[PDB]
Amino acid sequence: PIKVIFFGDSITQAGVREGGYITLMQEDLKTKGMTDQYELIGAGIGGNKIYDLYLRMEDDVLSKNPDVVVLFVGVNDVWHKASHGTGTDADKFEKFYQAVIQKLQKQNIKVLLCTPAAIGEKIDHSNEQDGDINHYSNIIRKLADDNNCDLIDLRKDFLAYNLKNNPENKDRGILTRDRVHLNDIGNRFVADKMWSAVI
Amino acid sequence: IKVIFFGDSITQAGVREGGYITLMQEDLKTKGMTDQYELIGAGIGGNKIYDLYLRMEDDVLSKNPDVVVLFVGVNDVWHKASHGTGTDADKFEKFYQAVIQKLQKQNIKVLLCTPAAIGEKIDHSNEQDGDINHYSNIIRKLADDNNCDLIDLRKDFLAYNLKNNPENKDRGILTRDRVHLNDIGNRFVADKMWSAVI
Amino acid sequence: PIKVIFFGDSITQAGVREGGYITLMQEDLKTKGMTDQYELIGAGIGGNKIYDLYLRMEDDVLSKNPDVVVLFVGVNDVWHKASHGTGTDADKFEKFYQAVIQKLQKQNIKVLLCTPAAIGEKIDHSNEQDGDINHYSNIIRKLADDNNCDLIDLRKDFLAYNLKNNPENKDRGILTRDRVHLNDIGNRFVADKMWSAVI
Amino acid sequence: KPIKVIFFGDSITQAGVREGGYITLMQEDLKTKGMTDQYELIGAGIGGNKIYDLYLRMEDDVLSKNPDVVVLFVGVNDVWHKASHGTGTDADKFEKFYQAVIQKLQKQNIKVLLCTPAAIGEKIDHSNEQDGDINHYSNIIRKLADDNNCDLIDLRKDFLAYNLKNNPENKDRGILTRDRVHLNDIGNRFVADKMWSAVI
Repeated sequence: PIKVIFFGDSITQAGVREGGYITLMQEDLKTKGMTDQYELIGAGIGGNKIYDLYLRMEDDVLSKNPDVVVLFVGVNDVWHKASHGTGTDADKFEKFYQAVIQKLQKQNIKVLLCTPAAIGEKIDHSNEQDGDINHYSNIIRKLADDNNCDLIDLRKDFLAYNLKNNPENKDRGILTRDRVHLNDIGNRFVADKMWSAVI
Repeated sequence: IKVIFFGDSITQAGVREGGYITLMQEDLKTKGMTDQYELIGAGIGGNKIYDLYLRMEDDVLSKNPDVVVLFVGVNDVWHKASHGTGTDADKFEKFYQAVIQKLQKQNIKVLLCTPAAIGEKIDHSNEQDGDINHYSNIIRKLADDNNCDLIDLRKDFLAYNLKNNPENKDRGILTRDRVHLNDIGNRFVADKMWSAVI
Repeated sequence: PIKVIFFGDSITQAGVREGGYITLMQEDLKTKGMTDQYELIGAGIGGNKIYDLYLRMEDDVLSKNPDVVVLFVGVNDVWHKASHGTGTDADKFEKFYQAVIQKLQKQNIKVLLCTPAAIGEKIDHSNEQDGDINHYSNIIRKLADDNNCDLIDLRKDFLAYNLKNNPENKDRGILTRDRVHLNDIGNRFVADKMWSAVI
Repeated sequence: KPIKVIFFGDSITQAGVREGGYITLMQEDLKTKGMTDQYELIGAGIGGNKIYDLYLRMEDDVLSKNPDVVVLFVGVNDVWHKASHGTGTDADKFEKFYQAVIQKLQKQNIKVLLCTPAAIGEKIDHSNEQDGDINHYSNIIRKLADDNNCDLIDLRKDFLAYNLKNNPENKDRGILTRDRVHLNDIGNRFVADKMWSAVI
């Protein structure tokens, strides 16, 4: 069975609980009789930034000899500039990110890259940190091309879904519960986009 | 004519692309009717009757609707098995009465839905058919007691599955879930609401 | 004399008291000079579920070398799901029931299978656990067919009798004293259906 | 001629023979130690198993394998399943079947060790939803050890004490478990060490 590890933050940590996006994917395998073809594992820790991934990467990922690692990190590297003054510089973000990919590919792991979903679901580019979120999504998109990795563009997916389903321009409640972390519908949404890119 | 659908994740997802409210709104557009009816969803995932009671002022009364459709009950049954946090039958009826009474005091036309399903099997072998049926019987008594039109989605779901679920599947006819609607299920409930409300 | 053991629960435990369904069967035989053609034994224990039957079936059934065993179990497997949270999983209920049947047939005992009577006598399918009682009935019906055991469809019989004689839609007092255990009329009814299937 | 040790239990023991699982870790510690001749370690775990389940498959999966030492690691599901499916095991019937199982083992002169359940949630202030039954069924397991002259692997006590020292943020998972019930890497390694000290 192809061993897939999701490596990331709280979205990913909460992804293995009930109704989390990884759990939903596991159940889809069960009902589609494909449990023998894939093992999905979550390796997420709340508040993780890209350098945190680099620090725990040997124990939590490489030691498990996965076939596929999906990188779902970036949101905190921006968010924490406003919340704690401890976000990640844009140049070092790309540096740490690239070094994480080069270690994964050196193990012949297939790596996929996720852009951050959201900090606020408002549709008029008025969420306080939309600008860094788009900027760091751009970095991730360049990294995907530079390293020949498939891209899972949740930033793009979340924006497009919100234009179709947020007529009253709410800041949360569409795919997020609190502007960042997912609700039920958002967990199912992300599961679909992961399934398409991975299964 | 301001209509508010007050209830569940079924209603919350009803205002998304493909959900039953969105579809009714497209039908209004098609029929050149959009200035005759303003359809609004006030659904929240996981809500039981007492959750509607707590928020009905900020979310319904203060919007001054002309029409409120109550679409609640499935969680009141379901959460007995999934969390041990369902609603006792007698306090279900009591809260439901309180909600109806508060709306009608504002001269709001209130309409009542039975719960659709927890499992689409046709031989009454879904684990919670019993409470679903009993809580529909409560909702039916209330519509009568308070002269409210009944949208008997439970009745409608059972009749449809009897006709279109030959393999006796627990999901995939009108539900994706045993509980939540698929695209066909949203079109079906859109039709039942339309007939009752428009 | 053909040795018949009723292997079950509380209904079969009370079945051998005065007025219980097994006592009525014994009386009927003596009232027709037949108390020599059949020895009717009650092996019921209140609270028993299918795995309880399995645990004791050698000391209470197999070693008694009966010709006929009537299995009358399952109501607690469903009922205890809500009263104590200790019901029986449907798949393990089928498996234990199958293992019990197979051990009887191995000794060439003749096996008859009873569906659970009721948890509540309301006629509009609005008893709290009608759904599981019906689902577990279907499991018993299937096991009866798979293993060529005659069926005593007490669930069917009770439903129709109540459809007929419970116009006011009461949850008890028709064939049960308290939704589950039998009143006099219920014991007489069950004794009648056991007799047609077993004698 | 090596001592056969079968671990008889649930998902924790089933997952225990995968890489990094607590049994697999224990086997390497025998290789690394050239002690493979002293003990063979077998896992008979099955996800979801409750005490009556073990009783059902006891002849095919344990007794017919003629072991010398059987480690019973069961209980968490007999408690957990009350909340997640309404299909736990009653306290009194939990003891009946547990006693039944121990007796069949000792009737074949097998050495039997009993583990208390580890945890359903790692919160350190007794606020996990089912701490009450876990603690009460742990008390039944301890009584059964003493009644049957079996050694006790008190994983419950062990997990509690560890969390008091390594769980300062009072999280419900992520210390020795990954999801409140099943082990993480560190927890597997922790139970390996706890088993070892009892079974060696």
